[PDB]
Amino acid sequence: GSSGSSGTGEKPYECNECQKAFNTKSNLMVHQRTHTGESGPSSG
Ligand SMILES: [Zn+2]
Repeated sequence: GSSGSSGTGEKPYECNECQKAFNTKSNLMVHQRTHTGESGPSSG
């Protein structure tokens, strides 16, 4: 198998919270605030 997070597809938009690349900004922007809400990842 493989290891590490590496691939082919870099976007001009990156999340300053989870470091997740996106296609459009609109999505990213909302993806930033949305982080807090949808019961999922443990804030910590
Ligand atoms: Zn994010």
